Amino acid sequence: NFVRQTTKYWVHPDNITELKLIILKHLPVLVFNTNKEFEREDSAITSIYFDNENLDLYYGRLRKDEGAEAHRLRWYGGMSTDTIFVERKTHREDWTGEKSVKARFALKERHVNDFLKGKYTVDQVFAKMRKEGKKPMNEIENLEALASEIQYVMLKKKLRPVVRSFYNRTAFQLPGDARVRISLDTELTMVREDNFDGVDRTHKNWRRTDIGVDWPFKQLDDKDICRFPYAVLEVKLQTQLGQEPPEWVRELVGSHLVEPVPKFSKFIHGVATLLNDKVDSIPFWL
Repeated sequence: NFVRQTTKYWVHPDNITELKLIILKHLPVLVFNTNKEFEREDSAITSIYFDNENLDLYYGRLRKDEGAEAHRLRWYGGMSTDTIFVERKTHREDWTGEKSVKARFALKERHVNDFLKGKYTVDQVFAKMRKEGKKPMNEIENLEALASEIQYVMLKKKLRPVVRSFYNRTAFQLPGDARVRISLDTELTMVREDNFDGVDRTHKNWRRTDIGVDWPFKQLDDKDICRFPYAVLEVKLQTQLGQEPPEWVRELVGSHLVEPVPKFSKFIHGVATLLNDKVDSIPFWL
């Protein structure tokens, strides 16, 4: 068997370029988008984290409660991106024997709003997919179940867009080797998406329209945005017992280039920052 593990660090802007080369020395970039020709913005990742007036989800993730869910809508690339991923992270304590999970399904941007409000049913979302005998049956059911469970808590717990997480991501990995997988997130940004202010920043839809992927979004009030000082490095290892992680990774991770901040969260940070007034619990990194 083998052991998995991941660590998150902060990287000062001055060290980014150096760090980036050291990584590339051993780990070529993962393209992941081999189909549509190269685009500048193809490295962008935006995620609208959902939560309610009580920040139930926030505290759940903060404390890492058994079963604590995080709900976000994510799109890869520029604003001309149509496919929208409805993702849910579910934390599970170790004593459960199970391990935390991330699951998602795809929606066309058209139907996003209608789905969050219940006007667009799970039946409709996947009717287009059931029509194609391609996807395995039990595999479609799980996607339908997931879509249902999401639409459920999205309504029962009265969730809404609360905080946006934007950043450019670069991933690294030697093909056919999973011993080490790295990702480097730059120009990280959190912007308010809520209305706990009287201000309707979303104007009744799942995402702000006054912005897109135009970093560093200067048209935003300082009160609505948090330009994150550092880049975020995440190293994900997988080691067969009796074997070691590549000496260069150990060496790099222990260097002055990085600054370990395990269990750091773009979502938790963004909320704790932009909405400090109404939170009574705060992360360790501040």
